[PDB]
Amino acid sequence: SNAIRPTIGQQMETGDQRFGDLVFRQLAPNVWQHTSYLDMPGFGAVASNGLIVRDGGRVLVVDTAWTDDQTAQILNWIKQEINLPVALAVVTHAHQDKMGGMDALHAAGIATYANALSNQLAPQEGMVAAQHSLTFAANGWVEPATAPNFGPLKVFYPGPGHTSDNITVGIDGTDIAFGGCLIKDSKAKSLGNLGDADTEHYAASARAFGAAFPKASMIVMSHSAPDSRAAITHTARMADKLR
Ligand SMILES: CC1(C)S[C@H]([C@H](NC(=O)[C@H](N)c2ccccc2)C(=O)O)N[C@H]1C(=O)O
Ligand SMILES: [Zn+2]
Ligand SMILES: [Zn+2]
Repeated sequence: SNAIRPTIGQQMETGDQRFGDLVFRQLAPNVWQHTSYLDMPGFGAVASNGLIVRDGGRVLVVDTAWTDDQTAQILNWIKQEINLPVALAVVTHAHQDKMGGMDALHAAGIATYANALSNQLAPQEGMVAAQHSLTFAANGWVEPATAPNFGPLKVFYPGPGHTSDNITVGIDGTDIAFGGCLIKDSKAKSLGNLGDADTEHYAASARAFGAAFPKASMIVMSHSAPDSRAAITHTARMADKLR
């Protein structure tokens, strides 16, 4: 198959597997990155990344693809490659790159979770809410009763940044943590779309993510390949410029 060469988002490199319209990359024996692409007319493709985690006899998903059809392709890939049921998905804020495929998850009977605030914003953002709401303590950690049977997914709300509702997820038992759209890579020159951002609190929120997962060495994010912790520090330094 031909390589997909997005205008925004990482390129395909060694270890990147094309499946239909999407790309998959194994990050750890039990963790894979899913990548889907939105074609913007006149601009080209924008890649967005999420995660797939095997936890024993079940699979957990972080973020949908941009669309329902792409998200059904993620479920197809899981069926072919892993052949275990998806127990739940957690989506990391109410924008299209992270929640555009909710209906595909629901059609498949998968339990969906998002920040309560994401669910409240979804109908205002042209999204369908997740079926369950996560809530958070004053220090950002998820209230465990709201995240039942999450296995290795450790959900952390770092504060407002890219959006007010953005959440992040550490993968316990690995050195991986997922920043979603809050974190950009260590070579990025921009924080991306700031239209819904909290420019005052962004730098502290980025740093809070790093402090929540202080031994995560592989930082996964929505629009770049997995990076070092310099993604966190560089994002925070860019965000310092917003104040
Ligand atoms: C990659 C993006 C610049 S766009 C994406 C998101 N936007 C969407 O999901 C929009 N529905 C969209 C509109 C036009 C073109 C592409 C995406 C956002 O506003 O954070 N996340 C941004 C980001 O992570 O900075
Ligand atoms: Zn967003
Ligand atoms: Zn994004």
